[PDB]
Amino acid sequence: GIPADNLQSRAKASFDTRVAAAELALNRGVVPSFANGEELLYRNPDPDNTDPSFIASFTKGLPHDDNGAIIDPDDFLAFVRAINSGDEKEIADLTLGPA
Amino acid sequence: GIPADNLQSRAKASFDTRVAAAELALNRGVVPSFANGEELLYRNPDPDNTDPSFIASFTKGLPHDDNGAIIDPDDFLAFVRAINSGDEKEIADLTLGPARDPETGLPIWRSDLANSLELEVRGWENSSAGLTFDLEGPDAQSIAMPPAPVLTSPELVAEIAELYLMALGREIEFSEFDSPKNAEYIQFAIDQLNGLEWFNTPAKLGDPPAEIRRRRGEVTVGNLFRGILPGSEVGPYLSQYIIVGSKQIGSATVGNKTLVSPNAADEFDGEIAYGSITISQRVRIATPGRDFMTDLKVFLDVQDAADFRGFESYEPGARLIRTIRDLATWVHFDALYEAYLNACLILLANGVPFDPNLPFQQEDKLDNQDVFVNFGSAHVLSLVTEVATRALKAVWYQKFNIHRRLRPEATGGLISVNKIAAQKGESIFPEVDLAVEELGDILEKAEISNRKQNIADGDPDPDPSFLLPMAFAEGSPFHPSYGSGHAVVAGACVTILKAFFDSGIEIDQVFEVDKDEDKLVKSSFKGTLTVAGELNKLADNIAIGRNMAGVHYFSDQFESLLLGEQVAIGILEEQSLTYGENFFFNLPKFDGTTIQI
Amino acid sequence: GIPADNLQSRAKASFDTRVAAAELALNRGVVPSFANGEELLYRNPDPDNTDPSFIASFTKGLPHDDNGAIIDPDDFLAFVRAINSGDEKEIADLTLGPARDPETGLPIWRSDLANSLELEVRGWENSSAGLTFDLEGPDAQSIAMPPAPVLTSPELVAEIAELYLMALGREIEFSEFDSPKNAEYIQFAIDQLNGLEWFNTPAKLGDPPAEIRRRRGEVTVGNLFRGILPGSEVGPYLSQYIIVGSKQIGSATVGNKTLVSPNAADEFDGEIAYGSITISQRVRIATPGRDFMTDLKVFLDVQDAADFRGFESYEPGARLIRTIRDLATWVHFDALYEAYLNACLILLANGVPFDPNLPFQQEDKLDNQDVFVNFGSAHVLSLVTEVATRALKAVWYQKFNIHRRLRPEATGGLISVNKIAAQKGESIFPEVDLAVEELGDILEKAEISNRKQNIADGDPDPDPSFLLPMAFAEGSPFHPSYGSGHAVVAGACVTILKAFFDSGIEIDQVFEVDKDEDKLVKSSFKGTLTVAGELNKLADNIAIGRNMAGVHYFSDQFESLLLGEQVAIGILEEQSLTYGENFFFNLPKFDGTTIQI
Amino acid sequence: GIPADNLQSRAKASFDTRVAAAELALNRGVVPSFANGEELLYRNPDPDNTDPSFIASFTKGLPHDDNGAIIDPDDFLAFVRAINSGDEKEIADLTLGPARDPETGLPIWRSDLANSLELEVRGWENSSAGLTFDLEGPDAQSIAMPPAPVLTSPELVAEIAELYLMALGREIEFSEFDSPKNAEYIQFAIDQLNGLEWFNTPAKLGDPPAEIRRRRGEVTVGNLFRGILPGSEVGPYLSQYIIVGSKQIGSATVGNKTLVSPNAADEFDGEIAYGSITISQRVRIATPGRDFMTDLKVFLDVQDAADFRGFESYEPGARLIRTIRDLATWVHFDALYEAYLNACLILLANGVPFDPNLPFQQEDKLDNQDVFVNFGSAHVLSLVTEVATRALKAVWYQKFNIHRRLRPEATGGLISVNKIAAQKGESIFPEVDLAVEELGDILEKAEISNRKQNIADGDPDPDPSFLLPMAFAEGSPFHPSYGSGHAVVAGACVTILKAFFDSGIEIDQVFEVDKDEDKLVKSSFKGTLTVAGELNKLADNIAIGRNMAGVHYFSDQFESLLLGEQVAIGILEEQSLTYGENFFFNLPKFDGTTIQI
Amino acid sequence: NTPAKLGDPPAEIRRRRGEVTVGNLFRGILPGSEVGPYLSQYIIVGSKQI
Ligand SMILES: [Br-]
Ligand SMILES: [Br-]
Ligand SMILES: [Br-]
Ligand SMILES: [Br-]
Ligand SMILES: [Br-]
Ligand SMILES: [Br-]
Ligand SMILES: [Br-]
Ligand SMILES: [Br-]
Ligand SMILES: [Br-]
Ligand SMILES: [Br-]
Ligand SMILES: [Br-]
Ligand SMILES: [Br-]
Ligand SMILES: [Br-]
Ligand SMILES: [Br-]
Ligand SMILES: [Ca+2]
Ligand SMILES: [Ca+2]
Ligand SMILES: [Ca+2]
Ligand code: NA
Ligand code: NA
Ligand code: NA
Ligand code: NA
Ligand code: NA
Repeated sequence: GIPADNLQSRAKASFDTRVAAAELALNRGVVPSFANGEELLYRNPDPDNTDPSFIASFTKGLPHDDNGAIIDPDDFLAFVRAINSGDEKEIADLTLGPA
Repeated sequence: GIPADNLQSRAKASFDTRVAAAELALNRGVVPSFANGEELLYRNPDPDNTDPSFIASFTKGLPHDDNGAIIDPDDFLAFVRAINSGDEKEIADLTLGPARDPETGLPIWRSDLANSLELEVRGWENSSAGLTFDLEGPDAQSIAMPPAPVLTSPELVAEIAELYLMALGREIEFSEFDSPKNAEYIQFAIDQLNGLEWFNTPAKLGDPPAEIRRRRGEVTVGNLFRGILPGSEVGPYLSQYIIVGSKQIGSATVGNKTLVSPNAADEFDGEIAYGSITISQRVRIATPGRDFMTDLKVFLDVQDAADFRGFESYEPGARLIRTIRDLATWVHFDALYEAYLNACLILLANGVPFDPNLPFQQEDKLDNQDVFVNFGSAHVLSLVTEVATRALKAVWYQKFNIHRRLRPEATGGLISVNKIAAQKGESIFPEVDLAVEELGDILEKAEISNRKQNIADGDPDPDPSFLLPMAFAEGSPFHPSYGSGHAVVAGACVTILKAFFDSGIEIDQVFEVDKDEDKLVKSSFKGTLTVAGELNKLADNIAIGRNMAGVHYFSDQFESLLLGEQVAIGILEEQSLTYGENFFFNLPKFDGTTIQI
Repeated sequence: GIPADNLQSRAKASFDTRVAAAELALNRGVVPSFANGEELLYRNPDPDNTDPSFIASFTKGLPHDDNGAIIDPDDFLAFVRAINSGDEKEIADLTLGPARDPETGLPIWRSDLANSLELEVRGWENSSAGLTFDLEGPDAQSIAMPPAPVLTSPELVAEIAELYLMALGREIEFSEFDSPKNAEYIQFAIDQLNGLEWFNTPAKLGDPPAEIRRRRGEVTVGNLFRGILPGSEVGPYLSQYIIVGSKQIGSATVGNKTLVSPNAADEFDGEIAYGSITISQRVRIATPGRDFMTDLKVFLDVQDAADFRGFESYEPGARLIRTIRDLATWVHFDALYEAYLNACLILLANGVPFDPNLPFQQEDKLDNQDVFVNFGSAHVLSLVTEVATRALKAVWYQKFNIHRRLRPEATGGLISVNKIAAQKGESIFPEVDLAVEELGDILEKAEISNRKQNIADGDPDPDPSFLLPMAFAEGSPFHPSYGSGHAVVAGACVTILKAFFDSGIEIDQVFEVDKDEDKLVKSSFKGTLTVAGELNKLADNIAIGRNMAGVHYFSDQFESLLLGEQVAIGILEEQSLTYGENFFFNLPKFDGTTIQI
Repeated sequence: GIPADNLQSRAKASFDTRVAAAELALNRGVVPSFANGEELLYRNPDPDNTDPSFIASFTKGLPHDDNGAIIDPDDFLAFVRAINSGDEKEIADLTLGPARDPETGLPIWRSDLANSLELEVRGWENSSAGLTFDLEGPDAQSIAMPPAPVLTSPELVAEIAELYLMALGREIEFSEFDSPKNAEYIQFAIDQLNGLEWFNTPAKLGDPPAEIRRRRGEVTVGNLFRGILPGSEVGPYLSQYIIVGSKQIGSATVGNKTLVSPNAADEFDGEIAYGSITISQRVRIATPGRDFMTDLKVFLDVQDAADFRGFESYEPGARLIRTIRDLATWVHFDALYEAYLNACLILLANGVPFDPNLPFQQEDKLDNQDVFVNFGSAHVLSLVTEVATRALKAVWYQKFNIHRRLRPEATGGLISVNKIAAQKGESIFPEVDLAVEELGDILEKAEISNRKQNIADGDPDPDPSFLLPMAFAEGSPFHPSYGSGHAVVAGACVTILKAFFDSGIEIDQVFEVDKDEDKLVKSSFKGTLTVAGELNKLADNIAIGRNMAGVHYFSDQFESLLLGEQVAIGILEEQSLTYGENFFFNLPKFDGTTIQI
Repeated sequence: NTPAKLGDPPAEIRRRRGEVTVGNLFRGILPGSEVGPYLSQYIIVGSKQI
């Protein structure tokens, strides 16, 4: 018999087209993103303090000291957790602005 | 063990999200689309000829006889085959334009004008776009528009009457609908329409539900030439979003301080703040009183694909939309979603709140979160524009693959040829006998108007012509009448905006264009308009603008608006699967109900 | 309806999680591994012979001729087949060791020493472990090490020169690299290496990227015999984690009260608190100046599988690592992940914080949660150890199934045989002509050193020998050179520790071993070291320790470190699917970039 | 055609292997876990109060009243909700610690000591680790521990009696259990336990099978304070692997020659050869006779989360485990799998053969293959450590999500409060009336002991206290009693070692700690010990060490050992799919049967 | 004033800039940006009109 394709319904063709596009995107694979290493490199200069300073990270909105360094490293660490979660309550629980 | 979900890779979650949206679309199911039965109904009148005539189908581009009927039924049957196939070679094999000279290859036109301009043919605009799939939203073919009115129906007589009255009223200023100087013509229009069964008699039980929904009642100065979307019939004819400018850069509230733009007055002189630059609402001015396709030979050449695009003249300058013709000019060249993007820019500049059921809309001291890419300006700017092509594919399927309804110019051609023949005691195109019989007074006015045009165009003693005068030299675009690209995009785009903004916000000050000068004036309207009402009115303005140009009928526009609303709703529903936040869009639909998506 | 997820049984969620991790690993794809082309390049010099010689391949255990070339190429070809099959019978059918005595059944060795001990053969160590699958992490065969340096390359000449200089420098104390008494030898080493193209000329555009990454420049006292991981070249040679002890039980802060261990000083005398017991950093002391396999007959016996394991002598007692030889002793017997478990125990005892991007790392008054099984001490103690065998399977695949690179002792054997033959006007092993030509000054020192050793071993007038002296009586383990088990495990384990701890924490006080006594002293280093830097340096210490013993080349170690880092990263990525918490590991990689997993 | 298998890519084979292991785990099915019914049984005694009291549940950290009962039942109900959810915000929203001062935020403690130290709170240790999945082994929730003993049961009376006798015997030396100087106390302990129904009456048909398996009979000096794993009741109390050192580097057989380490005597003085360095078996010495939480206010502060960790004092130096207290100190700080890794290192150093059913265990002249990454030292070193966290997740699910059994200190608190109230003719905590009634003689000794402690701690005339004296200042860890992290890891790790080694090997020389000096002496034991028996005894030593500290009951330990054995067996079974070789592990189980995996 | 060196990250090599001139001052490096006037025609010119 002569090799052939078959028709299907328009609705199934539309579905299959959308899946085929999703499959094309999936089959591209993914690549990691690497940061420049500063976030945990730079440290609070206080000798009795084991915290990063986050001075080279975006911390606009978190409360800063008179030098422009964030006051509480937990504020930035919580901001990072909220970034990765997206949860609205978690976002609303962050510290924004000064006293 | 405690019931649980499992994580998977981000890439698999993205894939599964996309498949889930496709599955959602598939599981809506599909509906058929039914045509009105005219395509094989009307037959060649010659006794020895069996063939359909296709006189009520869009055949612009196929070669026509001296009466406006296609010469060879195979040309239309081949066109329909090409529409359903989409194959480029098959399209290129069609017959387009009139007979060509064998030696030179030139198309030989009927009109001295078309021959003297050495016009070539123009071709169909994406005659198979209705085959194209899309990565989002309802597939073009999954949804339907109902059968178009038939040429013998009260609805069509009413529609074509309305279009002739719009054509003959093109120099009327919106702000002067109720003025003494226009009373004779305005009352004539109102009385003529009120004399027609469609408007003066209600639908009856058992009529098609689509007819019941779109049927209009008593014509008044307040509803003359208006649409029927909720909001369009309240307040001034033109939406605020097509005449007003916006708040300008430099006007702001900063804490407890109010700053005022040095350019603040521009808001009330039709300037939209467009980023840091501006859009002017003032439209180019087509030559008053100049209409087209009023001569039968020129008309037939246009029906035979003569490319008259770009032939209009204009007066210098620009003005806020003033006359019916100006709204026709506006919709001749508007860039797709232009009206709605412009409304969106006004709403954004004016600080109109987004829909409060979206996330993060509270003061930032409460939610710690402002909006931009999702649920803010960038999001609505992309969404309002992206729906347009999805809506177009759906209406293209209705236009070409289902209904193939003739454009109003072609109906006017049948009417003119019929009436001219009847005056010599001959019956041609009896399909439009009812329209000819009922619209005598209007057609007499068109005859006088056309004679003046034909004289102006250089014919000192023209043959009588009852053609529908066109605002555009080329008449309609090169695609069928039902539905409309403009109206489907209007329906989709204003659906997006009503959902995205808090569209129950009331408008503070209502303007109209001044009767005497090219400026805005405070309206005397006493009442409240809302953002949603003015967006619906904007959609009706763009859609009816096409009717005022002579290129669509009322039913094309209304049914297209509903189709676009469906497309936008389906896109919002499928996109709902892509977000992690807890929210929905509140959408007030054209039917007065609300859907939460 | 509102989009949703559904629950399923815990058992199905566990299954689906494991499959999702397998799918993540599969979807990484795989890469090929390319060998350097030597295996079929070098040919038996016999004119009437169409066989490869396999002289640059690991053939330890197969019977060799008096020059160190295998006698029968089929023995190696069968070994390769058995490596790829893994079948136990096929392995047992291989030829291992030399001809045996009919009466006693014992191997007949070349050396009086091996015969007098009646040594038996030792066999290959899991020659098919590279076929083994694993329930977690990248499959052994999915990743690659690049082609090894070839015997004719500037890179190899540089590597083998370095190993001879390390062997001849085994009695130099780390603390005295810059001391006047060592200046003649240290400057000789530096000048000899700076005289070699690899170190004195940069890579050129178009060279393999792996060569560009691992190529070294000017040799200095500050970088002599060091690795190139970031951190290894700053501060003292030895990582703090291989010489310092830890805080001891009884030192603690309880609210505002400080308690001090009665044995607090043990921290500064090399005692790690290991639970409530201790680990001593003091290493057993191999007899100074005694090296092995400096006689050709003993060398060939070892190449023919003679089992000299356990033959070394030691001085009484133990000391903090003092000499180059002591670091070789350290890596002769270390238990797998030992160095890194010990570092982890120091970090835990000293209270170094965990990575702050893990959950629950705040004061408990804020988060109500302390850490142990997840994100605390128990978690890191299992993770640092479990990665080791996954890393070993990957490097075993490279060692046996891909590259089969000869160990440094075998390269030293080719050099010695070549040079001895050349002195009699014969060419043997021209493949190493460049090394012989360029390393004359070093080889002259080795010749003198070997004569002294051979005399000490009881030969009053030994033949000249230019063999690379081995720190271990048996020389290398019974598996190929490229890569290294020690270095791959180092790479995987320090990757875990840098990710799990806050490895940006700075070291407060830096120590070194005293020049005069077996004790720690404060370093004169002026600068800042970090936990990550000192963990990288620890990895480089264990890896280069193998080189200083004579059993690996620089490239084996560096490329193995990179392979181990990939194995640990993959395990962390796959394990990320098993947790419900919102967190990630921040990992500073060997290339200076950070990955968040 | 001949039936056949087909090859597929390596990557697909790896994927399919991992899925097959997940399928194997899934197809084992799951079992439910049943609690003992106490959680909603015991009610608030106040007549006008309906609520459960939760007095028999772990509530350490929640605020307690002056009797040790939680103040607000919602605090425990919320804790249970957070345990089952794992959400970090929900955990951080719990109530932890006592009421805080509104102005300063300080927790206000009951005890002058806690206030003077300015102690803060400590939080629960991974209260939702029982939700975590794992890439290998039985899922945490797939397996079960049986209901814990109830406070009114003969079993619990016996358990708590035993713990008080251990506490009061903390200064007894293991080597002097049968010494005249200890006869009065040892005979008191034996007679007191033999006076209790649990020990003096057998189980009866129809009792739960778990009770039948773990029930103990007549107490003797030979079984006093011992476990019941096979091997634990034969020979000296302490496993050889927690007191002996190992063969040292330099002791070796090389062909026909025996070499002797210059450090050989270190084997018999508690030094394990740890690679080329050493571990000392000598434990830090907690201050003799100093116990904790003997004062009710300090006890309640600890129940209210006061962080006393690190408060102990120590004598200088270290010694081989000598007294009951020393075993408690050993298990206070041991690093996870420490005991078992140390046993593994002894077995490796001593050359104990691997299980002979593994591949390649013959002399290499026969099999041409030595072992390392698979079936050799590196393999067992990773396997013994990796099982620990998988076992912990399983026991954490039992601890927090299922049973939430109160720790022994809390039972001692109920007993003390009850007895004090009964002396004033009031009934408080009648749930422990049986224990109070039966353990009078023991409680009188505790009262005297506690008064001396309370005087030493600075209270010149303390209130009577019958609290269970704790070896640790903070008492138990911040997680429930049933099961035990130490015991589950012991069960998993010794299961691995018994399977991996030839654990029927008999021990040649048996040692104990000398009665007079800190040294080993040859035991007088006449009989044979095996590696398996001494590994089981090691597990029982670590597990009972926790009981001797006051932080677990007998049933917690035994049931945890069984749970760990299941986890290790499941990991071995799933890993069996990853190898190409023909072999199995022979595992002698705790029940005396053998499984071949 | 110094070029990238062999072994530098490829992303650095691609985006590294050389000698500054009036012709490239404050410009980007997309192809086309460094030829002709600073501002694109599309941000200053109008279009053909109706
Ligand atoms: Br369909
Ligand atoms: Br694809
Ligand atoms: Br992914
Ligand atoms: Br669906
Ligand atoms: Br359109
Ligand atoms: Br809807
Ligand atoms: Br289940
Ligand atoms: Br994946
Ligand atoms: Br290794
Ligand atoms: Br990576
Ligand atoms: Br593959
Ligand atoms: Br199965
Ligand atoms: Br534990
Ligand atoms: Br079993
Ligand atoms: Ca907001
Ligand atoms: Ca915490
Ligand atoms: Ca063997
Ligand atoms: Na705007
Ligand atoms: Na609305
Ligand atoms: Na770090
Ligand atoms: Na050992
Ligand atoms: Na056994």
